[PDB]
Amino acid sequence: EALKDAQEKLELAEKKATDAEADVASLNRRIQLVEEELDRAQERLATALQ
Amino acid sequence: EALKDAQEKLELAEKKATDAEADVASLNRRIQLVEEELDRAQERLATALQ
Amino acid sequence: EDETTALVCDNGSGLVKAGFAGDDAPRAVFPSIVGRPRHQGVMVGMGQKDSYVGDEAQSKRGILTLKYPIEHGIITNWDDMEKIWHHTFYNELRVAPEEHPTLLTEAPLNPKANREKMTQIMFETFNVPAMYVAIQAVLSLYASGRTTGIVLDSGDGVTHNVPIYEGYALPHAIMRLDLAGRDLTDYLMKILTERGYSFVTTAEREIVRDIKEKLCYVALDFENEMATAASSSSLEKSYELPDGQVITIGNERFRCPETLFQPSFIGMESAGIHETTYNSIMKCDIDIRKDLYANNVMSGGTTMYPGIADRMQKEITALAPSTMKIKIIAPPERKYSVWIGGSILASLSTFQQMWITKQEYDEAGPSIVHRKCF
Amino acid sequence: EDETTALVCDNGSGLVKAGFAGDDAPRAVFPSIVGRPRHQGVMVGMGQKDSYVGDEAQSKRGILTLKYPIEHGIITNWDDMEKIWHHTFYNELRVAPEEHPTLLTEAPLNPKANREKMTQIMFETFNVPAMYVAIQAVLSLYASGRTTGIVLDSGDGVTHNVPIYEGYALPHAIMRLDLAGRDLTDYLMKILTERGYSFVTTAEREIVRDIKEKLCYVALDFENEMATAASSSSLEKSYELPDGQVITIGNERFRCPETLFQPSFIGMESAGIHETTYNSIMKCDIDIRKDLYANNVMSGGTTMYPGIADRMQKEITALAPSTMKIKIIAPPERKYSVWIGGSILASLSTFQQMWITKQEYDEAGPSIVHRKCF
Amino acid sequence: EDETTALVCDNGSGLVKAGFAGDDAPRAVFPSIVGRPRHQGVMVGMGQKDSYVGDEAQSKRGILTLKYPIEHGIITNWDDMEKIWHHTFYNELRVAPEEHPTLLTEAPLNPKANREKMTQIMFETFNVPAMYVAIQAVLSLYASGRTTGIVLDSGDGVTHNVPIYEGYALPHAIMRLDLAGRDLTDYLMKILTERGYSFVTTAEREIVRDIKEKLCYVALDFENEMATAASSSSLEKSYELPDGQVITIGNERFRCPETLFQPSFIGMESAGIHETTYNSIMKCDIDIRKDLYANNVMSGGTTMYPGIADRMQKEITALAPSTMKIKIIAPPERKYSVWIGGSILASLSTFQQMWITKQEYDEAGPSIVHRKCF
Repeated sequence: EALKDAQEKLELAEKKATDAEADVASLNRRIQLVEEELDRAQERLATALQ
Repeated sequence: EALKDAQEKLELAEKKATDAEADVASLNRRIQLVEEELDRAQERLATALQ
Repeated sequence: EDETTALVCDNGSGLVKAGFAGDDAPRAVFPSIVGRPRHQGVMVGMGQKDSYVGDEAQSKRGILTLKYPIEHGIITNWDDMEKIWHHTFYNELRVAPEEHPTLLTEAPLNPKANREKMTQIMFETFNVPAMYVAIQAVLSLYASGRTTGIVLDSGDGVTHNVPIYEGYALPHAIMRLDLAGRDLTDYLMKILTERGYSFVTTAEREIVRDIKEKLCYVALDFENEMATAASSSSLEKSYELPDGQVITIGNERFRCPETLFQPSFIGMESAGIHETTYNSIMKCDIDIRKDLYANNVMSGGTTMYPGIADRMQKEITALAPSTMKIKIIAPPERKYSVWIGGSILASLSTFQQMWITKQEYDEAGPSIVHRKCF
Repeated sequence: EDETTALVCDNGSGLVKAGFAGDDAPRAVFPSIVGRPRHQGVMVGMGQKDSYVGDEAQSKRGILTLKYPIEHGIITNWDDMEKIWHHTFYNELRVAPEEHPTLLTEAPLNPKANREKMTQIMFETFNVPAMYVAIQAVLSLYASGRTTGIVLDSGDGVTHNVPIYEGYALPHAIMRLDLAGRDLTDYLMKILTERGYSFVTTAEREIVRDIKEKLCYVALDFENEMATAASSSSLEKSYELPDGQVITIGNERFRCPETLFQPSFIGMESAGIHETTYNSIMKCDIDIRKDLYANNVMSGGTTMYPGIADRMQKEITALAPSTMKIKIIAPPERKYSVWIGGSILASLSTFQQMWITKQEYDEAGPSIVHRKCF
Repeated sequence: EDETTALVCDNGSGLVKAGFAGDDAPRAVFPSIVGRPRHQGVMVGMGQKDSYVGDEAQSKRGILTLKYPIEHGIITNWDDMEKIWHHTFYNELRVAPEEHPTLLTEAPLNPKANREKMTQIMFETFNVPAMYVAIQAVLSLYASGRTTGIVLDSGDGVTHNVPIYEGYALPHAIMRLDLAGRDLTDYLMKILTERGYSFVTTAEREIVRDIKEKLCYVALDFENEMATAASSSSLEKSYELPDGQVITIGNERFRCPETLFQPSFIGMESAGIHETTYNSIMKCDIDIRKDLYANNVMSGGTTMYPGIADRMQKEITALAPSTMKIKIIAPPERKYSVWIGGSILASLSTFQQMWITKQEYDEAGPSIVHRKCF
């Protein structure tokens, strides 16, 4: 019982790690997209300011 | 043994999730800060364009 | 002597828990049962003894019809309750109630007549200097040593839920849910019948109560455990009856506590215990909810089943915002938490002025319970 | 035929009131409930039916679980609401919406989505030439024939307050108070447990609604009536359940409507109906207060209890300047005033150019409700 | 010690700003709120504490009803103000007022009774050697280091406008406009309701105050920003409640500060803040107007919104002669400008003879405020 629960909690903690890592990757893609769009907003801003 | 291993894999998978959560949380702070600067750069750009 | 000690009794249904205030554990814990000789006896030099009270009735079970005098936190029969208290004081504790102030516990949203008649008996049956009637859930909160929490109280009497914040209390947010240990016992003897085991009488109704007190557990997922009941291995357990008959119970075991989370099995619409906790927390102010989610306290005898805390955690976390972390604090020793909360309360120095005095009752009558106390 | 006529439907929580325009009384009145069968039936030749709507649900009550779809003026589920409108048009009224312009009533300070989705269901579910959504309190003012007044409108939905002066409206002085007759129903079942009367499922929850709408009244002064409740007489009344259980209720009976004047009893900081009326009048311009104080209008379902007008007159007269004479006009028939107000409004030929047409919806979409009406 | 230091307190509504004179920033800044336990507490060993004052009330918000004791620059409740000052001196600053002269700020065109009762409390509650009451706008002008300007003072209490030239002051040209931070908060919780978010009580009224303190901004053109609200992208912001509920606010965000420039939204005729500045400047002599146009000073807490300075510049430049250039000087730190102006004033050596002495009060009474000071 401690094992079915520890194992299911493992499948769910591995799933949470998979989802958290999927979120790390999906966010890392989004962070980079907002960084790249920020660089573009800053470049467009430097252009708009010039 | 299957339990201690399920528990160690669970603590490790919880840590894969906690480290992936720390990384996604670091990235969420970066998305919030960088996307806030995207929107501020975009607003500064909108202001520069206006 | 100084402070006089004090006496504390928990009577939810099913068990009297009683002892001295100022101690960590009750001296006497016994079943709240009045068992009467149904069969006419034919010998000479028996008893006679009109009725047996306490674990005496458990020992001599087969002769007796057993009557629980408290149902749903309500005393059905007053003489039977007086007999139970007569048994606590004289048979176990060996005290004169004249020499001790007595704390009684009592359940939320309970008829006024129980509190008022309970005080009427305490003054005009066992002459006593002072007494108090107190709410079960607040006492368990004191026992857990926390100032804040939502106390899920479920005894053999009824299930109750009281949110508290920094002391205080929220009357509108108090919820009472008609489920209990006893209703799980009635469900359980009904779900044994499909296996061929038929327990029809009060005596072996307490045998399925004993089964359920150890064999039963709560599934961390009901459907998953019911699916793995196809390959029966660990889910079956052999149980020995006092007859010497052997009982073998499979999936039937964990779907008895499942009724707390699915009252559609009992046939009541009234929501499962995790949705009742949401119903209480939702009635509370927005600000405090953060710690009520994280400070859920389980108390009582029918929160003892293995895996209840984990199931409540998964369901409340699934329903709630995952923005905040849902800690459930369910101690082992949670069965006696109400009595320990009564021990700590009567040991409190300030509380020694908030007693209902015998004098104040003699002037102002039995109705003063609600006027002074919650 | 000339005008075609029109259909008027009032659907505050608790009761549907519906019928043709320019009929003075409606053509259907029934409870806004959708009742689904909780217990599986084992017979051949039954129904089956997914759900029972209106009074079929009232009749077959004990099998069912009953859901109100409208809670606090908000539609909580939209298949349940669609079925209620499907039922009005095709069972009692026996009309095609294709023949008829449809007027619907709607609540002060309500989420935009209730108007915007309501117009979509009327245009796209039941094909209709034109429609309108109209604020409840203005319709009840139209029913009592007035140009000026402060309207206190309360159903089993929510309590709303709208001041009006020679037509117009003051948007900043419109007050919404989330106390309904329905919260009084929950308060009533909560108070009944003090006398040991435990009611727990939706079916007997509407039995306490049925107790509420003919035994309850407002105390003409609370402390005075509660003091004389020491000597129980006319303050206690027998009541018969469809079970055959007799229920006797006392001080309990008038302290349930008291919750409107004392929201501390239901556990909310939000000021009483007299105080919220004063809050609206204080937000209004200085001159128009003179006539608003002397033109207080009561409408809706939970303004029906005896002693409300009399009490509101004492409490507003006590709080307000006594240099002017507080006058409340609380007519009989006030449960239906919102519907009567719609039946007169849809009978105005100038208002027949103020409808939202099907063509305007097809051209400009759901958002146009807040671009043509209130 | 030399000079004895001095004490300075700004009490416009909403915030006490207090500290020593002779420092660049106040030590203590906290909300001017007296929050009372509305819910009766049920524990033993609580508090009791009749009421909580300051940011203690912010921490324990959900229990409390909060009362601002100052409304529109007017003290509504005097004991509550005395409690707030008792909290400043003993809880934060840890001073005996007997050891320090105390400067109070106060708002223009304010009832005489506030100044006279404020002095009466300062002498006959906290025994003090000397005090002064000073006008808010002149103190902000001193803090900005300029001898000339038109000071637009808007706190949470009321909006005020004082033109000054080379020192001096123009009594006829002083304007007071009943708009504030607090009225924007009441407008804001009203404009959230159309989105479905309903904040009905004092505790979450301070949650929309916190929202408005960061999310809200002023449009550089209102109609243009309301038009681009059709394509919602940057105009929406997610906000986290302390409940864990998420709020998403679009065009509703910037039209809350728009009320300062359009009081037709609140329903008041009283002109927008830029026309009030024109109304003040037009009442001034022809000669000085050139520098008053170019030396507009913003002060107070409700001039903190991003883009206010730009909007005021565009509107005043649009209305005024474009013959002269309209510079607006709105510093960051403008929130604390009144307190800094009080710090500099009590640090001035000459000002140390213009104090209202305790002796001069004891001889000539409380009425001398207006006689000595402006």
